[PDB]
Formats: sequence, C-alpha cells, structure tokens
Amino acid sequence: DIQMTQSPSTLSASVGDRVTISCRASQTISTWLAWFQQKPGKAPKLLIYAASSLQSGVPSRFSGSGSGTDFTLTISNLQPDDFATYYCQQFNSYWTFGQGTKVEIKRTVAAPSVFIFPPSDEQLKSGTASVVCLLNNFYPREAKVQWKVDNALQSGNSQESVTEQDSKDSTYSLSSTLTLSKADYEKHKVYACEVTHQGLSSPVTKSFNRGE
Amino acid sequence: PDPNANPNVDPNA
Amino acid sequence: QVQLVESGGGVVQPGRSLRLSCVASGFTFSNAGMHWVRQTPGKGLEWVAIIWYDGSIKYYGESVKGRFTISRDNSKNTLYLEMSSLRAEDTAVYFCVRAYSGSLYDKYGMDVWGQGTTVIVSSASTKGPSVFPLAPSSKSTSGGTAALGCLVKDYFPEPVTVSWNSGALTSGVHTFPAVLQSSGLYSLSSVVTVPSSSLGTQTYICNVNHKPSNTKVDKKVEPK
Repeated sequence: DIQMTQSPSTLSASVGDRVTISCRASQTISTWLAWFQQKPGKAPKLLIYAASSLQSGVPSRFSGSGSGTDFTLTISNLQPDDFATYYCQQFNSYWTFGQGTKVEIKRTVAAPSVFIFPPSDEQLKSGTASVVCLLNNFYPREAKVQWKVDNALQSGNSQESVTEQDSKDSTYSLSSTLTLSKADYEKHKVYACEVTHQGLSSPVTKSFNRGE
Repeated sequence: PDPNANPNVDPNA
Repeated sequence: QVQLVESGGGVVQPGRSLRLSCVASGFTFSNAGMHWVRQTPGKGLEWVAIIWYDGSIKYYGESVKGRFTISRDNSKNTLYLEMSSLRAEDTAVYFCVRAYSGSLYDKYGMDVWGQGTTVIVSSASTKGPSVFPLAPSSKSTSGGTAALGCLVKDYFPEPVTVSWNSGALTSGVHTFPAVLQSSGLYSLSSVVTVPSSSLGTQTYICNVNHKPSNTKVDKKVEPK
C-alpha cells in the first residue's frame, strides 16, 4: 500500500555503459526493496534483494544501494543480455512495484522510411476503409504521426503499434491505422500521413488521392 | 498480524 | 532448479468465475509461502494474494478482496486462484510466485516466478480474421525499396501468426503487436520491404493462422 516511483521510464545505453535506475518509496521501507529484470514474454527474475544483496547466479555488475525511501540499481559495464525492463518492489507492507524502466540500445539517428497504403477494394466492398501508414526502421523510438483528410487534421480514428527494438540493427518500426466507414471514406479525396522525427530535417507527408 | 512476516516453515522447526 | 507452471487461463465473460492452477517442482512446496501477481501493459505489476505454507493465513489485494480466493493442495504440489465476479480490470497475465525462501531477514518478498497464464475478460465471440492486402499506390512509389503487407482485421481472441511465402521470406518482415479495437476485436498488420524491382518476378503471399477459430488464410498481395 506504499507507492513506488521509479525513474526514468526509459533510458538508452551502449555496451560498456554504467546505468543507474532510481526508486522512491512514499513512506520508509528500511532495506525491504527488491529489483527484478524482465524481458518480453518472459517471467521476472530476481537480481537484488533486501536493497543490496546480490542473488546467487546474478552477475556482479549488478548492484543495489539505498535505505529508507531512496534506492538505486546500478548496472556496470552493461552487456547485450542486460537490455530489458527493470522493476523495483517494496516488501515492507504487502507488495507493490515501481512502474518499470526500459533499458534500450543506443544507436545513431535513423530517419523512418514512410509508406502509405490505401484501403483495398475487398475491404471497401465490406463497408469499411482502413488506411495504413508505415514508419520503417527508425531510431530513436519517439515519433509523431498525424493524419490529414482533404488537408484537415484527424483525431481519435487512428491506432498505433510499435515493434520491439530490432536485435540486429537496433531500430523500431511503427504503424498508424486510420479507420473510416466506407461512406465517410468516399466523401473525401486526399488522405495523408505527416511524420515528425529527429532524423528528418522537416516533417514528411506521404499521401494519395482516393481513386488514383 | 504481519502479512510480510515469514510465510514459510519455521526455519528452526 | 525451482519450477512453477501455471494453467487455467483463457477467455471468460464479465461477472463469471475461473480457477487458475500452479504446479510446483524443484523445492519443498509444502514448506513455502506462495503468491499470485498479475501483469498488464498499462498498469504494470500488481500483487494479488498470498497464502502461508500450510494454508492457514491468506491476504488479498484491496481490489480483489471478497472476489478472489487463494488456496493450495500440498499433497499435489499445487497452488490455486479462484476468481469470481470478473471485471475488465482483471484481464492480465497471472503469475505464480514463490515467497522468498531464505531466513536471513524477518520481512519477506518473493523470489522465483512462473511463466504466466493469460486471462482475458471479454464478452466477444471467437472470430477468425478478415485478411486484406496492403499495396501502396503504383503511381507514387520511389527509392528502389517497395513495402507491402497484409491487414489482419477483426479477430478474437489472440493470437494470430503470420508468415510470408510459407516462411521463405523472413528478412525485412515486421508483424506488429495487435491492437484491441473499439469493437472488442483485435487487429494487426504484417509488412515487409522488398526490392521495388522484385514485384514482377516474385509472388508475395501472407499466410495467416488463427487457431481459436480454426482459420487459415493465404492472401496473395498484388502490385497495384
């Protein structure tokens, strides 16, 4: 019933770096803090218990410090296996967790390649129109995608999905999907997605005219 | 009662 | 090594009940306190319940108190979670977790986690996907690299699996995590980039499998 505030939510690092993750408890918890590592689709793994005790089989480059309300996990000489999400947990009063810190791989900035896909004739016959915008192989993860319909900005009719960081080239890809009824789709001419990203000198717009 | 007390066998059992 | 294996997850409607099981090996289960903890992408990790080694003491998270029951059968090395009055908040991956086993400290957390079992609280009916081709306009392509894909729309429950050319095409493939649309049905896309010069010599087919509905769809993606 103790609130655990973990920071930062994400950090970028290279092999060899020293990484620190903090965790602040809303009331004092002595040394009753644990740190867990978790990878996508897998179970959490205990790294550090009772704030500073390295558990058996866990590499010595992990260490923990702190007492009272302020705690830190340090990862020295960061290795390829260490890219993962980390959670703190207090076990003073029931059991509550921090929000997690994702440690991802730093690489050079890469602008997205942007593609736009009109709805298929098959889908239109069924009464719906999905328009898909693809941002392929970019870094860092932060991107802005805005839909325009006849040059008017869209809101609330798009959903985004993002891949995990690629194991080989350390990039992300992202989709944004705009869903309209067939009737509303046929009311307008120009469909566009505008992409803002650090690797682009200025925002890039990909578009098509319905029926072209 | 303490929910965070030892929930395992008594280690001195 | 300690091993915890959960089962019993699946799709269940709001207001209904469900029992999860966790089978333990590699340690003396009858001597260990045990927990359930659940995970969601949006809320993170949330403790659910604890039970003493001999079943005599139990505690629950505030929001499941009066709806969930933790129990165990030491003669079978099995932990249970009976869930009732299920709500949307209860959709999660549910993990079995052993209480910390050592005795150097007088306050106790947890050490080893199972693999998890997924509980989906939903009123949706099982449904196979509609599969639609993703082809950009042929009039505006540029740059020597072509993107194509398949939109896998309106299926329930997860998962779908997607391959390209029966697995012969793996490089450059991105199959996105599904999104839960407003309807309660899932949707995803799978895309791939290929040489623009290959669209006239290489057929591209996405193979979409949805085991819950016993549906397989092969969709040829044609240059537009």
